[PDB]
Amino acid sequence: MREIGLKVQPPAEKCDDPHCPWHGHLRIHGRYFEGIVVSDKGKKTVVVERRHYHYLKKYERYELRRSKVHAHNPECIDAKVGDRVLVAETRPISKTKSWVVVAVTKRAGER
Amino acid sequence: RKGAKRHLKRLAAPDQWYISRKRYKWAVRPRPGPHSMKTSIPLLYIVRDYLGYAKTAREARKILNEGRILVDGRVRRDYKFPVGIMDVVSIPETGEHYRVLPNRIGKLVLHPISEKEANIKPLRISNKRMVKGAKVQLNLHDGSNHLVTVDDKDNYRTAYTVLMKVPDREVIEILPFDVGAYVFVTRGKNVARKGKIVEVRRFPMGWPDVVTIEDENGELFDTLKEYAFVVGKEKPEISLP
Amino acid sequence: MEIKVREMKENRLLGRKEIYFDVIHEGEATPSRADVKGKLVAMLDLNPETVVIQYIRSYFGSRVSRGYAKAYESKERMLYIEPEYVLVRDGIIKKEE
Amino acid sequence: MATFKLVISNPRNGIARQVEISGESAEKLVGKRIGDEIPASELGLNLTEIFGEEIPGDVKLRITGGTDRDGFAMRPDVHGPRRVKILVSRGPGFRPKERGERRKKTVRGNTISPEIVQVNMKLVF
RNA sequence: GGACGGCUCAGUAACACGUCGGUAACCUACCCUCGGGAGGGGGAUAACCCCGGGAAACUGGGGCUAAUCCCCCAUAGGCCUGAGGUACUGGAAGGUCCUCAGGCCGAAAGGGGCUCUGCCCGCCCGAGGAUGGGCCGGCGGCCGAUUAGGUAGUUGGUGGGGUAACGGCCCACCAAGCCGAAGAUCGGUACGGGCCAUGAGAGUGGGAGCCCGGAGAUGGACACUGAGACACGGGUCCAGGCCCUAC
Ligand SMILES: [Mg+2]
Ligand SMILES: [Mg+2]
Ligand SMILES: [Mg+2]
Repeated sequence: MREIGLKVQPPAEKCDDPHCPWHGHLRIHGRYFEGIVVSDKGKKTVVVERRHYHYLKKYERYELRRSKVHAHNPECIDAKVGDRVLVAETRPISKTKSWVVVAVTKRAGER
Repeated sequence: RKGAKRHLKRLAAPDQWYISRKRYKWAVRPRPGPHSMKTSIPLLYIVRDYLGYAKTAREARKILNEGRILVDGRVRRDYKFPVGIMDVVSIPETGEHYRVLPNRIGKLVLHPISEKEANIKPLRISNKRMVKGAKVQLNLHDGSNHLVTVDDKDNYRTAYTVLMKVPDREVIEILPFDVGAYVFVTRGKNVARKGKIVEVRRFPMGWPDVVTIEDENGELFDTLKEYAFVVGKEKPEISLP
Repeated sequence: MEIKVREMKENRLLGRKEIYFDVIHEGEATPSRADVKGKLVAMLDLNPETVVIQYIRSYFGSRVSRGYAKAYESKERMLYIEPEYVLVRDGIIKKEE
Repeated sequence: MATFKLVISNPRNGIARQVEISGESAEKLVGKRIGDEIPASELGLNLTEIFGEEIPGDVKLRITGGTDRDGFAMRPDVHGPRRVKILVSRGPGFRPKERGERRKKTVRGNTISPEIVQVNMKLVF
């Protein structure tokens, strides 16, 4: 089983589209982060949200900034709304999708 | 806009040239060639500014076309030719040889040397293709290419160094990238620094590998493996600074 | 006039001695290229057919001018390397029409 | 009128002569296209003609082109007696300088009309 | 070779710019290195000569001739697909390489010069590099709510086509997504930055001049050639205006 460049557990089942990194021919390159899923409606398409804090030099304070990313979701990793997914950058898959989910830590409960 | 660049403004020039940036408007745009723009300088600047054998580019071009300057044993008549790191610039009429190497400030300088060392050029291997005929093409940091066979393909590895006899191009003294190997840095913050290798870290994805290096005075500093140039097994053996 | 040489370096690539010198002219104007050339060939037994003066520059408040001259091994190298305006100035060449 | 200045060309000699016709011979030329042979016999001009020597048998003329009163050359590719303004890219009516110039040039059509002046004629043996 | 340089800041609130990164999703003439090759034929046409036409701009016919011009053939090579081997690099192989199949495309100037039997400048192919770009992404930088819902190829998917290349870029068929009160949409203003002015500083303001990038060449639209242009001193049309004219 292949060993895509960032050490994390692969899925259990091995049947997917060619747009899966592990079982297909899709490649990943560049940056990777963990994020929270906020939509899982589209077929093989989720929305992942980050939450970083931005410093304001003048007011000497911080503000939150949310950023969505629009990743690809292979059926082997059917991440749902709530799950802390790991996402990585790849080629364009669509107009908005240039990222792919690779791994999950599930979340049945949230706050 | 509509195509490529044929010019270079002397302020927009590389930071590693010793160029006098405000005296004129234009600079020599280097040709594509052996090395990169970040690790090179044109032969005109070497002939005119560094060595001072000409105050003028017309004189320098006359010299170069007469054929008085070799670069790795080969006559180079183009004034835009790139001269890069660890390159040997020879003037036989004067009996002089210089190694283009970087400074600690990060700029390129000519270190004087003699004939024996001047017939040597160390080459970081930097890649390894399998080419038709089932042969191995080593793709070297001066943009050069050397063909070897599937017998010593394993003696040849990517970050290694090869000493090369340059007017003939015969490999001598493969120097491997290992612990204890004497190394010369070429870029970065720790530029013209040298020592023995200590450690290598890998960094999963496309993040470059990093090497920890020990200097002569016992200090211990890191840089990139790609910027770590091997010059020896335990001693630099190429008369660096 | 008094000539006092600072530097005299050879150039085998182009084939010329490059002389940098001081002309002390206390009390007088900065001298002419003719007179400087004469004194220079005397100070150094050079071939005036090949000696060419690049510049004599006088500075502010000095009466010690600085000069750069060139001494070629061959007149043909001189005529090949050195530009026509310098040659005309030293009078080697009458401008060709 | 229907007058015409014919430049007759002998390829045997590589030589040419200009002869101006002015009447019913010209009117007989009217209506003919590039590619259309005609005999000098009926056209009127003699057979010991201005070439002097090397008299032909009764060799027949053939139209090759010509220009109009306003300076525009007939193009055989174009059908009719009227003028057009076309992109051409190499043709008669255009002398391209650059490699892919493609200028739009005014030309005249093949078939002769009263507006023609120069008429190029190769004599065909 | 003219696609650089040079000019201007209309437009643009955008991956345009800055910065970090990516291209395993791409092109690259000139240049470097390596490895190889240059075989066999053929043809035309300027210049020139004869005659011209047209007010000009421009342009015709015939004759003659060459090439590092053009065409052909084969050999190399290139691309696709299928099968399997696992030698290479990489963080990771739809990649490279090896063997075999079926096919399609398909080079070259052994030219020129010297001190000529050797040297110099050169032609083609392949592998890489370099140079210069294309494209993607994260972050980052105005105003307005007397602009609150917006979007309909619109968001995604399956399959394709097209492209140098990924991509709803386009198409067919499936679904109902996407954005938004942390302010979408719309409107307003504005080339972006490095920088500059000011001020104790915090900050406020500006972003002509130099560099970097971008865009544009009366407005609008479209193409040819070329490595590269949809081309300021090249082409075509519309609109608008002007000039010469034998109208
Ligand atoms: Mg062929
Ligand atoms: Mg504006
Ligand atoms: Mg104007």
